[PDB]
Amino acid sequence: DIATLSPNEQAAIDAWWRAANYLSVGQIYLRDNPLLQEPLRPEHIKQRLLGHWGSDPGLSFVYVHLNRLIRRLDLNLIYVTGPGHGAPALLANAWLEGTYSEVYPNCQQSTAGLQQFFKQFSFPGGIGSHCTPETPGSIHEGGELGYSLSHAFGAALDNPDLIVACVIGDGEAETGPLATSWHSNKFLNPAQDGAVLPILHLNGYKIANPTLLSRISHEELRSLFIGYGYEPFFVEGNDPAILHGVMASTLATCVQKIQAIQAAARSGESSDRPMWPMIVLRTPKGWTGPATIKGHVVEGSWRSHQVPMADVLTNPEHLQLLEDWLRSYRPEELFDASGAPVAELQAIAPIGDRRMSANPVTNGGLLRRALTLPDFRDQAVSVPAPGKSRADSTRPLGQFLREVIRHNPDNFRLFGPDETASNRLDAVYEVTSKVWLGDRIPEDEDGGHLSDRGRVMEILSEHTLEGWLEAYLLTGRHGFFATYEAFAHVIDSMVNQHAKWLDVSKREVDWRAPVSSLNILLSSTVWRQDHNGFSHQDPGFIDLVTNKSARVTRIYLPPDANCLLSVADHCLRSTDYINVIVADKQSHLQYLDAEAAARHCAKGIGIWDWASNDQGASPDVVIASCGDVVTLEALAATALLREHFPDLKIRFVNVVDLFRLQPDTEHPHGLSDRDFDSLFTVDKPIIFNFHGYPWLIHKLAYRRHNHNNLHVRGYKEVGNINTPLELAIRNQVDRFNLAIDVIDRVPHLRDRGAHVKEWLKDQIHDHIQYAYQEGIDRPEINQWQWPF
Amino acid sequence: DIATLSPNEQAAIDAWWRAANYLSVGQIYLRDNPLLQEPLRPEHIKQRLLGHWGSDPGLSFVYVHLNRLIRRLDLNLIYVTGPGHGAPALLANAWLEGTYSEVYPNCQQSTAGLQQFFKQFSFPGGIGSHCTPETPGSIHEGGELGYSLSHAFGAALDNPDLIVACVIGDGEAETGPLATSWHSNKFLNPAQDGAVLPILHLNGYKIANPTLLSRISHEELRSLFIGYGYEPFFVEGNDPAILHGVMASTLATCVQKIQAIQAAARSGESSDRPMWPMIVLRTPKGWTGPATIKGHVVEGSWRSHQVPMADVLTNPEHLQLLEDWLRSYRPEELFDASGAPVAELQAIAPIGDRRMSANPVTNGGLLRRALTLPDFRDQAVSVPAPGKSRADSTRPLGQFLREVIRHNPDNFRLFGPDETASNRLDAVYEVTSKVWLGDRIPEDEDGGHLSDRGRVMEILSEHTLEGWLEAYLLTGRHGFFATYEAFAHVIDSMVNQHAKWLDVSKREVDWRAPVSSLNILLSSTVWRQDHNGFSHQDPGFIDLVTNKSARVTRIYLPPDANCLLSVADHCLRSTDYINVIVADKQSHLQYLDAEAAARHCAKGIGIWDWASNDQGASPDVVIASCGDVVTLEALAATALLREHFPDLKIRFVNVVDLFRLQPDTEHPHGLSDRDFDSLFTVDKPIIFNFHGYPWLIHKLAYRRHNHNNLHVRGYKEVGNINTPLELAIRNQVDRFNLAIDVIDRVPHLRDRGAHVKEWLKDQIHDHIQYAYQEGIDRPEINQWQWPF
Ligand SMILES: Nc1ncnc2c1ncn2[C@@H]1O[C@H](COP(=O)(O)OP(=O)(O)NP(=O)(O)O)[C@@H](O)[C@H]1O
Ligand SMILES: Nc1ncnc2c1ncn2[C@@H]1O[C@H](COP(=O)(O)OP(=O)(O)NP(=O)(O)O)[C@@H](O)[C@H]1O
Ligand SMILES: Cc1ncc(C[n+]2csc(CCOP(=O)(O)OP(=O)(O)O)c2C)c(N)n1
Ligand SMILES: Cc1ncc(C[n+]2csc(CCOP(=O)(O)OP(=O)(O)O)c2C)c(N)n1
Ligand SMILES: [Mg+2]
Ligand SMILES: [Mg+2]
Repeated sequence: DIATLSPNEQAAIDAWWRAANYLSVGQIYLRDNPLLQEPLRPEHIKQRLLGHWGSDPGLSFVYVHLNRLIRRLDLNLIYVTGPGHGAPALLANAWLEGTYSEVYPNCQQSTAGLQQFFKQFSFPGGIGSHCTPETPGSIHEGGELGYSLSHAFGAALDNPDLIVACVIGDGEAETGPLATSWHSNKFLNPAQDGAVLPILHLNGYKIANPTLLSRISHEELRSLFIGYGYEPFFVEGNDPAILHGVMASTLATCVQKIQAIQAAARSGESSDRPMWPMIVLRTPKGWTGPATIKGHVVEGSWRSHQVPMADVLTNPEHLQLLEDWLRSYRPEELFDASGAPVAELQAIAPIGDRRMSANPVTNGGLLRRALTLPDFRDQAVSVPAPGKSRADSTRPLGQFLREVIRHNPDNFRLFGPDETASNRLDAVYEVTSKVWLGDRIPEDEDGGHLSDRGRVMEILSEHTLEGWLEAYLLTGRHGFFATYEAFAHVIDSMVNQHAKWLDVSKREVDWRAPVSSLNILLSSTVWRQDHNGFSHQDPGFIDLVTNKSARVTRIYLPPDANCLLSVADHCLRSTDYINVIVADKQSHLQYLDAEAAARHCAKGIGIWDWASNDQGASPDVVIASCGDVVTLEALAATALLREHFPDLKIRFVNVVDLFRLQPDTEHPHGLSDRDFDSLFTVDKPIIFNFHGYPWLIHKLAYRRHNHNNLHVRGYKEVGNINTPLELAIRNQVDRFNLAIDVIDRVPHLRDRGAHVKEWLKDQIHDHIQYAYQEGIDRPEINQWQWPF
Repeated sequence: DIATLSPNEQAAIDAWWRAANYLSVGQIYLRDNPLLQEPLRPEHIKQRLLGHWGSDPGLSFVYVHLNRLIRRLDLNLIYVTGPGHGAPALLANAWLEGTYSEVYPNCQQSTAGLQQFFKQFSFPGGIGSHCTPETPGSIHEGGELGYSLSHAFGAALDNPDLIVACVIGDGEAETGPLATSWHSNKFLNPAQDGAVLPILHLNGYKIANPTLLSRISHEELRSLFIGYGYEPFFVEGNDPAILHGVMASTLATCVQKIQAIQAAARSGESSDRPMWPMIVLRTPKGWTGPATIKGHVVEGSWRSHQVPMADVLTNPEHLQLLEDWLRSYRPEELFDASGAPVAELQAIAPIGDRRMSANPVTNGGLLRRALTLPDFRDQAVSVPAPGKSRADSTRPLGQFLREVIRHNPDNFRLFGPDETASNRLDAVYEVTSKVWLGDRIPEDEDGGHLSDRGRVMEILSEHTLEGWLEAYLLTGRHGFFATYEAFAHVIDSMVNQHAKWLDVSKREVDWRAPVSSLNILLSSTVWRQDHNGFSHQDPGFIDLVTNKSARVTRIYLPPDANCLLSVADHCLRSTDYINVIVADKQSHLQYLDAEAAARHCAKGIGIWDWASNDQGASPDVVIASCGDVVTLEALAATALLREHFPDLKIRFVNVVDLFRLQPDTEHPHGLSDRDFDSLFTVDKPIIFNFHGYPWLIHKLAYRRHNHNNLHVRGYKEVGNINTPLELAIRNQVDRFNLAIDVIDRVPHLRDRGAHVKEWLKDQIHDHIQYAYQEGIDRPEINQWQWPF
């Protein structure tokens, strides 16, 4: 009798829904007099209304019916809200369950608690209008639309007993990222992962337009979700007396199908991909709000999206409508004299960690277990002599990540947009494979690396991969994201959203435990351009990330393979950060052995003694590099200057942790003035070679005592199909251009360096001509090794 | 008999396809000996192979069959290529048609022309590996995937006789932007617009993984495209002798259905949304290439994506396979002794502007007609006294765009993500409406503003709107894009792609005519936060645009409504630029009348005489602003300083064209040192108030003679739910913080300004406290007017 809804049971469910709707309206409008004991006066009304109403009745309607199944079936549910502007609905249900009073004791169940609960919403010094980290039971705010469903599937990974109910706005379903994320059911393994129950809140409008999903035919809407791989169930209507029974029947059927799917998969019976149930809920927008305002239809219209009436403070006619709207929920029957919800409502609230707002999954940092990291020195390459041996930079990292996967079989995942093979991380395929629940063919057995239980997620949507990983981290797990630097601008908005979530959680919300870091590896750079990737690719993603402070993000540019291992090992232990690691995958010179790499990465920035020439003396010039390809040209420029100017003293500095250039006043992570002046002197020229836009170095280190001697050479522009040396010449980061820059900058080389400067320009001409004749660089350039 | 393919006609079509495939392989591999007259030696082979092979046979297969219908039905087709890495297929077919020889006379039809044609591809000093602007008949490079389909619909707008054939790679179909762009058929009016014939190139793989669209069941794939609103036709096979007739039949059926749809709609017989035909083409990847390499399957596998053999240069065995691969196309039967294609191939080539590569639509700048712009002074607000009257800033712009739409009924469109009403541009609804082909209800007659022939495009996907507009401009039309600044990070990648296209077209490609500018209006700013928009919204899009230099991008921050009209009028006449206009929509003070606004916008930056105090004297301080909200605080700070320091002389400077801060050496648009020193003195402090990150002003004007006196205040962090004055206080751009900044910077106020500085701090405390207890600012702040 789980499907059938008792008339006695329906009354309590309906009463809860009215109470949830009443509190939603109170949060938007009222700042005083929560229960209308006295007549509603304009001094009780908020000024500058900012909350949204249209989506709230639908969100609360789903919430109360999900609570019914939790009590009856002991389900482990969480609630992911697509329309984040419907935050007051989520807070209202959290308050009714008692979760909000536990987390925030100032908002008690009493009347005085309701004064604070209403006053705080969308108010200065209170809380926001979206599902911010302050919201209990929230892993995602719907401020930026299109990422809700990918977050739902990210939370369901490796959570076999968890069912994630994702409510999706119909306008949000028009966005790019959301349309693709429907296909995430081809990467969800029913045997080992949880289930996502997507609910399409098809209220027909978004802000001022009808939504295209609502205005297509019912047959097209059904065919669309069959094509996405779902089994759609439609709950449509406008009468709550009818929709309560329909919604209860539909949700019960969906949960039974979900549990039947998981039971079949976990017995080794139906290992093929199933058709997951989904619900299309078609209800009026502003369902229980005012019917008409100023003669225009408001309920079931786009006019109820923000507020049915925004001028209640000015004219008494709309103030009376607001009071009539509030009294239509009959609050006298819902709250007792003390202000607490009546015992009828208390009986149907779930208990403990079953409440969808006290669920520990939504505060995943509490469930987080540190990774069992193997010693990365086992994968370290052998560097007997710095700058003389060649090795693939990312191949040791793949072997290291292979051992992380082996030792963390359910805690760690690797995310990549069909570039794991391209990024030369194939070593992870020796222990695991790529998850694939779609159809398989015998041709995939050769080198496909596909299985239903792979630890590597592979889909071409950068939005979907980022959504999966962000929710995977926020639910207490660990991950690693590997992609090309060219396609990093695609996830600019998603990274900004996650950076805001981490920053608010760490500073403003005390009860949210720290989660694992978002580790992004940009495995192919803009200097060693390969077959894939557009021509004018730029390192603009580094600049965008740096806009956020060192408080929440870090940039690492390891110069070789052993430094990449140390950086990856350190970042797999950090918690509240967005770690961006830039490392090219081409065969490169190796500089530091395992022990030197660990020391160098711990310092973030240091002097390379083997490449330096100024031991026990003041250097004539400081040559600094940041980036593997950039570092090679700086070293080659150093070797050229040592051969032609034997008396020239050069100090070589390598920067790995880019944010250490900022002064320690701006952030504790940065170098102090004494430390900065010890590395880069107080008066000598600094020739800084940078992998990225040169202006960024200036932005970070303008408050230094020697900023007037900081010369930065970096990315400017990319012409089509430059050879690696030709591209460096165009941007003037080449060995020859750097040597020319040193000759210009060093005061005592401005006359004696003229003949060398002319010879360097001849070399630039010769190599450019050879690149046009052959399409490749000379063997001497490709096989260059550090002399001395 | 158009559907049936003659055996004689099939032979020529097959011969053309082999010739196209032969030239694709030659472009990837050969740099000499185009027709194998002598044995293939390793010196004929390119070094650093960069072209892609897997997608080429499918692209050429579609191309030759489209040419058949052009010759038979006289269709006006263009070819939009999703897999841009399959560029050598497009160039090969352009060469066979003779288009490439006309555009590039160095690559003639002869054997000598083939030496240059093969040598240039993916070569330094040649052409790129994607469909760059150098490619004839290309409006879109498939470097960044996901935008091909939205570009196809943008080209079809207002082009009733045009059919756009868009080939979509199955890997590309997994991306976010492409998944939602299928719904563009709900905005494409059959009576007035063209038709898009999407062809899904379902070769089963993308780079190293099977595509999810290929591995779902046929019933799911069919249901997916029915749900998208299409009528899918499946062309599946691997034998070309059989697939040639199937493809010819399917394309003929699709075109007849398209013309039947347009004929029914243009007679007023049925104005309902039709089911547009689409084609699913399932062919092996690397279709005619080597079957197996090193014992692994290559044809019909992901291993053929880049190159079946990447080692032909080293070992002779692979070199022999390459020659056997080339001879499998039988080039002795396809090219004449002189190297021209045989007369059999010449017969089936289209003639003139029907060739899909000589189609003038793809070089839309040739078809561009300048807009009939009305005089914007008719919409100008009345400003009898600067800084005293108030008006909505964007409403005059809406009335101006209303008249632009009226005078350009088929040449101009407005694009917005359901924010036209929010951005207060409702005036455009007085002449036109929003295009909507979905189901309509009588409730839409009140304020829906929906019709099948609206000039305003309204979908919630920012990716789709940007794709529509970019192709609309590249085909020679005009448009205006209005959105929120908060959601501008969504289109970062798309704007980067369009910036590359404009920059290469203007500089490197001589035959491409200039197209209209991409005019982006960010109608809601981060300083006036409203109901919509997430908590932590930042002006980072301005920074990303400025990475592209002044050659291709311009940033305008008009201070009031009349300046917005002048900026919008000027930008509707510019051609090869990305114009970003930042203008808040809230009710603001008005400063310049119609004539003064036109003069100020022409200069880009100037001294406001009415707000200045230093006439005939050296100013003590220069107060500069850039942005409407920022300008208000700068003026209020100026008024405060005038009241408390009657002897203080203040020069007020307003910046509208942001790039004029750059020196004229960097770009001719920038101010010279003489002009910059006349506005901002050579030795006085400059208090610069900026709408955006302060570091950007430093980046633009670091090399100025008075940069040591430039003190910039801008956006730092928006926090959550701050009142407008409170948000300015947090970022220290408020009137009180600016006045404090002036007191510190001016040398003779450092002692006499101490008591005023304490009073200013007391005001900051008072307004913050009032904002916490009321949620709104004081009426004195809200109703502030310029005194004097
Ligand atoms: N003080 C500064 N503030 C902001 N950006 C700067 C500054 N100095 C240089 N830049 C930017 O960084 C790049 C390189 O400048 P810089 O690091 O000074 O090298 P440089 O060789 O000294 N060139 P210049 O300073 O013009 O003689 C340029 O493209 C500038 O846009
Ligand atoms: N070369 C530069 N000089 C000054 N500021 C810079 C430079 N490059 C970037 N900036 C940025 O500009 C912002 C604004 O600083 P600024 O305009 O100098 O104001 P200010 O009052 O002078 N503060 P300060 O310069 O540190 O004493 C800083 O926070 C930096 O992030
Ligand atoms: C990409 C994007 N564009 C625009 C917005 C602005 N916005 C916020 S809420 C909203 C309405 C869409 O709501 P819908 O998904 O229809 O939800 P419902 O009202 O049915 O809950 C819009 C356009 C946004 N958040 N994200
Ligand atoms: C968003 C994005 N991610 C990654 C890439 C890298 N890339 C370039 S070509 C390509 C293959 C796409 O496969 P598909 O569209 O099926 O092409 P086809 O099989 O026809 O070659 C990929 C992933 C890209 N261009 N865009
Ligand atoms: Mg909606
Ligand atoms: Mg493919």
